[PDB]
Amino acid sequence: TYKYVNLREPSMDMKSVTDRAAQTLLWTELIRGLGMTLSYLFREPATINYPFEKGPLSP
Amino acid sequence: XXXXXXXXXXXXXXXXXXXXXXXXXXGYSMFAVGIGALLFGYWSMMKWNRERRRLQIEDFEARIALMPL
Repeated sequence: TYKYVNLREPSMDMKSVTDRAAQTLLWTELIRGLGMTLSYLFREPATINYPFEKGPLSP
Repeated sequence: XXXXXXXXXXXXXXXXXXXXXXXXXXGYSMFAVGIGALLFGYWSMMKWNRERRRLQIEDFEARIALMPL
């Protein structure tokens, strides 16, 4: 069916090169990766304590 | 009457949709804030060191003024 995993050179000239260099010079995407866990911290966890609460089952 | 499991699709959950997109940072605009904070950083810091000089000379003047010491 074909889907292709390779990007085949995202940077070409001037504008497309600098932003691909900016993420490697400092971080940016690591700070963006930091934000993924940041919002994940605030949302309520699905946890069941066994001696009081019980997990889902079936007939 | 026969009752079995019914079919339901409705929205089809959207088959393969991209969620990753560029947000906040653009490229050239981040350098204007990045290097801009540096130029603001030095100018604010060096003015305090010039104010430190006002204290510095006045501190060493106390030693020259004190000869009975």
